[PDB]
Amino acid sequence: AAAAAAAAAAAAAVAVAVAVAA
Amino acid sequence: NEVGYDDIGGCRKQMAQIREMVELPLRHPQLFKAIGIKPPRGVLMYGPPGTGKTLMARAVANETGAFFFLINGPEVMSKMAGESESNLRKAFEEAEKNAPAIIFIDEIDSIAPKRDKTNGEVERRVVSQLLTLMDGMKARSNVVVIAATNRPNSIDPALRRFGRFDREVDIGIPDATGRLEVLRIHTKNMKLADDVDLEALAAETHGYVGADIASLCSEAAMQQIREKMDLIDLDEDEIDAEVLDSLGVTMDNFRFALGNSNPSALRETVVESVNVTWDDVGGLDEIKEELKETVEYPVLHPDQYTKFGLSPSKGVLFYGPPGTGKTLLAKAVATEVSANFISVKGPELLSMWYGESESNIRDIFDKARAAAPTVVFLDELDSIAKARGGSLGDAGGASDRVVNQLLTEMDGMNAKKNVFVIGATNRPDQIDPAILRPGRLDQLIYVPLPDENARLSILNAQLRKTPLEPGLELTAIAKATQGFSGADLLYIVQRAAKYAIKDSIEAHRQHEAEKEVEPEVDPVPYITKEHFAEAMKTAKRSVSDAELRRYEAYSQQM
Amino acid sequence: ENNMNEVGYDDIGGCRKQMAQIREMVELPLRHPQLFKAIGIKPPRGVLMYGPPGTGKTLMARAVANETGAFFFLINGPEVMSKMAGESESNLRKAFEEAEKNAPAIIFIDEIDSIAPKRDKTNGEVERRVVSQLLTLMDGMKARSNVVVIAATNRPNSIDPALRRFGRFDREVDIGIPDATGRLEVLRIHTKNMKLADDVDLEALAAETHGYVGADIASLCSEAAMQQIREKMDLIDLDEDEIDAEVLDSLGVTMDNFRFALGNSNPSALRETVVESVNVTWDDVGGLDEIKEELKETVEYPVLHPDQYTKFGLSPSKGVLFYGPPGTGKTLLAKAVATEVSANFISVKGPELLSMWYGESESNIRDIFDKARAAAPTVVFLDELDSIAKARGGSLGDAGGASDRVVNQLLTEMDGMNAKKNVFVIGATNRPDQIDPAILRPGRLDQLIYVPLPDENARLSILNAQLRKTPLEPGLELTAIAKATQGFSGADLLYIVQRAAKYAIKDSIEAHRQHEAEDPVPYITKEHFAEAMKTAKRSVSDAELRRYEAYSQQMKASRGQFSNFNF
Amino acid sequence: NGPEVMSKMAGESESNLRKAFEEAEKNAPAIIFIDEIDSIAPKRDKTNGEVERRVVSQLLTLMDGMKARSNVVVIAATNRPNSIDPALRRFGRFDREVDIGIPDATGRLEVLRIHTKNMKLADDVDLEALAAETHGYVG
Ligand SMILES: [Mg+2]
Ligand SMILES: [Mg+2]
Ligand SMILES: [Mg+2]
Ligand SMILES: [Mg+2]
Repeated sequence: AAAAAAAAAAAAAVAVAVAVAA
Repeated sequence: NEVGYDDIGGCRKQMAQIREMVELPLRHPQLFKAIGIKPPRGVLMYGPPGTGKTLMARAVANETGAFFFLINGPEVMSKMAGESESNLRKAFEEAEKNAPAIIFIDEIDSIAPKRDKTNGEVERRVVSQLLTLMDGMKARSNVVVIAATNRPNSIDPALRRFGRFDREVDIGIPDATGRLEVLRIHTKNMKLADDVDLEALAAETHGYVGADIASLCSEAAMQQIREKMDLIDLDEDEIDAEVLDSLGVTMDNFRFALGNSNPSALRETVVESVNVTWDDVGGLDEIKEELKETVEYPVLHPDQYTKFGLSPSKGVLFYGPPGTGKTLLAKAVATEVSANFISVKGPELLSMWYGESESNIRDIFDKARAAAPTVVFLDELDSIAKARGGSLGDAGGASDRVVNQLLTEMDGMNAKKNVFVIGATNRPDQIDPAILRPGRLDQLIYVPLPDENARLSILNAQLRKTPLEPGLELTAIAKATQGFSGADLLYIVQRAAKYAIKDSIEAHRQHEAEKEVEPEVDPVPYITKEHFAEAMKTAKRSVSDAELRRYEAYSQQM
Repeated sequence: ENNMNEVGYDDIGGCRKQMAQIREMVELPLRHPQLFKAIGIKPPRGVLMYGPPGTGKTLMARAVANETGAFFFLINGPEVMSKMAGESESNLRKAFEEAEKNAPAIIFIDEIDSIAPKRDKTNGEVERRVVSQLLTLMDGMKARSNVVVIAATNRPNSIDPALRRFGRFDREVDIGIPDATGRLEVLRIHTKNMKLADDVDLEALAAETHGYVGADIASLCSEAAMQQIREKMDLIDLDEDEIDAEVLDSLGVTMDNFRFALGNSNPSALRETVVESVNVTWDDVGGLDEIKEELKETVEYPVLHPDQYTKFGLSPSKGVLFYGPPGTGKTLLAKAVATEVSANFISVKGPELLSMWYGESESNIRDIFDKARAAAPTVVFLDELDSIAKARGGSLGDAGGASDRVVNQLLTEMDGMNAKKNVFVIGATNRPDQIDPAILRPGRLDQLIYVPLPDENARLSILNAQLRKTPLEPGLELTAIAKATQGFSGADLLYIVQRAAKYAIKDSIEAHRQHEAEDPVPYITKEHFAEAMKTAKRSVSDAELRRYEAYSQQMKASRGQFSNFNF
Repeated sequence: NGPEVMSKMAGESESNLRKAFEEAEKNAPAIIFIDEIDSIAPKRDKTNGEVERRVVSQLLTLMDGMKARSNVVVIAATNRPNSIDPALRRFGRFDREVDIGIPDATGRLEVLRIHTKNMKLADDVDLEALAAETHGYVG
C-alpha cells in the first residue's frame, strides 16, 4: 500500500533595527 | 427526508438558474437537440458556509426522480494500491450503467488542491484522474455533475476551464427580504404566539445567513420551554399533558434570542456584552444626534439616496484631548446602534512573522464585509498610520506595507455591503494625510472640552444609579470645575464614593464593637455634602494648557 | 469500588449554569421527546466546551457519561491519524456509524484543536482530509440520528470557522474562573471525604483565595494534607514494617496547614511568572503614614467590600502613581504591598518586557495584562514608567516607533473593551515630567502621590524601623541623629546604619583575633555611630529637589479655583 | 559534517545522530569528531527553528543520561565558541575548551619543514627567512 506523510519545513521571520540620527 | 423547493428560502434567482440547469437537460433532452445546443456538463457552487447549498443539493436530488449518487471529496481515497482511481471509475461506471443519473460531489477543494500547493504523488493521480474522467463523460451521456465548494480559491483554474465547469453560481448571502422568507419557512411548523411580527425580526437580523436563523428559532423555543417548565414543576418522573397545548413562544423570547445570539461569521471576534446606553453620555448631544442619523439613514432610509443617486459619506475620525468619552462613544454605538460592530485595537494585528499581519487585516475586513452592515472601530489610530518619512527604522517598510494594504483594502469599499469606519485618535498630527480623502475616512469630528451645562449633564448622567442627598445642587461644582475633563469628574465622584464607604464601614464596625460586648445597615445610605467637599479638596486637573493650545491650533487649521 | 469513585453531577460544582445547560441539552431530548415534537423545532445537536485549563470540562464530561443512560463514545484528538494513507477518515466513519447504530449515543471530541486548525493555515494533506471528512460527517445527508457532539478546547480561536456554525456546534458554553461562592463550593466538594478538625473555616479560605480555579483548589487541599502528614510523621519513626492503629486515626488536618499551603502555593496561571516572597512588613516602612493608609484603603476595600460599591453603584479607583526623588521608599512600599497584601502581585521591570522581534513587545504586553485580568483580583507594579512611557513623536529616529506602539498598546489595554473588574496599576518614576500625558489622566492612573524627603519625625520613624532587629546599646538615643540629619533620604539613613555595623563587625572580628591569638561586643556602641556619620553625604542634590518641588507646586497651582465651597 | 545532519523532514537529523552514535559504540572503542557544532548547536534561547532545538536537545540527552556512554570520546571544533548553549560547555559534555591560536614563526618553521620533506628543491633557499616573511599565514 502507498503511505502518506506530513511535512513542515520552515517559515520567514522579521527583525527590527535601531538607528541614530547624528 | 422530505425536503423540496418550499424548504429553500432566498436566492430565488440562483434557485431558478439551478432548477433550469438540472431539470431541462434531464427531462427534455429532445428540446435541447431541437434547439441545437449541447447542454452543459458541470456546475460549481461557492459561498460562505451555511447558505443552504447542501440543502439545495438534497432538494434537487429528491425533487427529480433521476438516479442519484453521492460522493464526498475526502471519501474517494483509499489504501490498497491507490484504489481511489478505481473508486472514482466505478462511481462513474455505476452512474452511467444504472440510468441517466445525477452525480453530486461536495467539498471538491478537499479533492482538488492546486498542483503546486499540494506535494505528493497520490494527489496528482486523483486530480488528473478527475480531469480525464470529467473530460471523457461526453455530452450525449445524460448525466450532469454538481460541484459544491465552501472556498472557491482553493481550486486550480484547470478544473474551472470552459467545457468541464462553465456555469458559476454565487449564492452569497440573503437580503432583509430573503431573511424574512427564511424566518417564515422555519416558523411554519411550530406554535407561534399572535404578537410575533416577522417583518421587524428581519429588520434587525443583519449578519445572520441561512442557518443562523434556524439557530435563533430553536434557541428561542428552548427559552420558552425553560420559562414554562420551571413554573409547572415538571418532575423528572412525571409527564405533563395540560401544559402541552398551552406552550407558545412569545416575543420576549425572541428579544432574548437576538440579544444573546451572534452571526456565525462574527463568532470569533465576539466581545463580552458591556452595558452602555445613550443616556449615560450626558454631554456631546449634537455629536450623538449626528452619529445616530448618519449611521441609521443608510440602514432604514435607502430610497432617499437612490432617488438622489448619491453615495452618503462613510468614514469618520474622532480626535480630541484624552478622556472625553471617545471610547465611551464607541461602546455606546456598539451597544445601541442596531448594527454589527467590530472594534480592533491598533497593535493586535502586527506580528513577527512575514505577511501574516496584512493577511489578518484582510481577514478582518473580509469578515466585516461579509456580515454587512458593520461598524469597524479603530481605537488608537496613532499606532498604524504613522508618517513614513525617510527614517528607515522600519523592518523593510513592514509598517509601510501594512498601511498601504489597509489603504488598498479599505478604499475599495462599495455602496453595497456598507461598512462604517470609526476613527479615534488622541494626537491628530501623526496620522498620514491619506486618511482625509472623501472616499476614505472623510468626516473629521472634533470632541471639544465641555462647558458648564455640558459638565452638569456629565455629572447628572454619570451618577444616575447613585443614592444622593435630596438637598444638593451640582451647579456650584460646574461653576468651579471649568477645564475639567469627564475622566476627572469620574475621579471626583469615585473619591466621594470612597469617603462615603469609609464612613459607612467605620460606623459599621464601630456599632459592631459596642454590639458584641435589624437596624439601619447603612447610617449613611448616600453620599453627603461634606464627603463631596473632602473629595473635591484634593481634586486635580487632567489636561494641561499646552495640549489645549496645540489642539486649538489644529482645529484652527481647517 | 469503582462505583464509589464515579463522579456524578454532585461532584462538579461552581458552574451550575453551564451544568444546567448541558444537563438539559443532553436529557430533555432523551427524556421528553414528545415535548420536543410538540414545540415544533428540533433541539441543537452540537456544543463547544471551551475555557482555561483546570476548570472542569473533562470532569463535566465524565459526569455526563456517568449520569446519562445512553451510549457514550470518546475520541481523543490525535488518536485518529495513522501513517498509512487514508485511515483517519476510516476511523471517523467507523466511529460515527458504530456510535449512531448502537442506540442513541453521545460523542465527545477531546482536544479538537489537534484536528481543525484553520483549513487554510495548514500545509499538510491528511489533516485537510480529516477536517473535510469531519465537516461531511457533521452535515450532509442523514447528518445525525439522535446523537449530539461535544468538543473541548482551551484555545477556541484556533478552530475552523465552519465548525462554529449552527448544525455543527450550535452552542458555546464558557466555563470560566469560579466566583467566591464557586471556589467555596469546589473547596467544599473536594474536602468532603478527608478528615477535618473543627477549627477549619472554609469561608476564610475562599476569601483569601483570589485566582485559584478547580485543580488549584485541589492542589491546595492535597499539599495541606501532605503537610499534616509531614507534621505527624515526625513524632513517629519510619516503621517500615507497618503503621500502628492509634496514629492512623485522629489525624485532623487543622486550619494552620491550610494557611501554610495557601501562603506557599500560587494560582496555576501565575506560577510561570512567580516572584520570590521578599519578607517585609508595615512596621519596616517608617513615616509616610498617610501614604500607607491611603494605599491600604484603596486596595483592601474593593476586593473585600464589594457590597457597598454595588450599593452606591460606582466603580472603584484603579490606578496609582508614586513619584519623587530616588530612595524615598517607593520601591520599598511596592515590596510591602507585594509581600503582605492578599491580592496577587505581578512584578515587572520597566524595560524588561521589550523584545527583538517585530510586534512581540505588544504581544508580551497583551499576554501580561490578559494574565492579570484572568486571575483577578491582581495588582500590577510598573516600576520606572519613564522607560516605557515616552512622549510620543519626540524620536524621529527610532526602530519604527516601537516605543510609540508600546505606549499606545498600554493605553488601550488599561482602558478599552475590557470589563475592568479588578486591576490595580502602581507607577513609580523618578522622572515624572517625561511620562506620557495620557497616563497621568484619571481613569488610568488618577492618584499622583508625591513622596517628599522625610521630616525629622519621619527620619526618626525610619531609623526606628531600620533598627527593629539589630541589638542596640541601652544608653543610645536616636534623637541626636534625627536632629542632625536634615536633607537625607531613607537610603542615606540605611547607609549610616550599615557603616555603624561595619565598624562594629570590624571591632568584633579584631577582638576575636586577639582572643584566639592567646563575644566581646554585645551590640553597637555610641562611638560606632560617632565614627560612622563622619562619612555622610546627601544623596539628592538641591537641583533635583528643586525640580521635584517645582513639579509638585505646578500640580498644586493646577489645583486652583478651590475654596471652602459651602453647600 | 556540520550542516549535513540537519534535515527538513521531522525526526531525521536526530535519527542520523542516533544511528551514528549507536554504530560508533557498537563497533569498537572509537573517537567521534563533530566539526562545526555551531551549525548544529546554536543558542536555544535565541533560536526560533524547531529542528535546531530538537537536535540540541537530542545531543544533550544522548551525551548524558542513563548509561549515556561506555568507552567513547567525542571532539568538537568551532570557529567561535560563544554561540553555543552553556549546557554543552560544562563538564561531562565538553570538559576543557582547548584553544588553538595562530602559529608562531617557529610553528611556521616546523610546518615548512613538514611541507618540504618530500619536494626536491634548490639548496639556496632558506626556510627561516621564508617563515619570517610569511607572517600572518596559517596552516
Ligand atoms: Mg452543506
Ligand atoms: Mg479612550
Ligand atoms: Mg479537563
Ligand atoms: Mg526603587
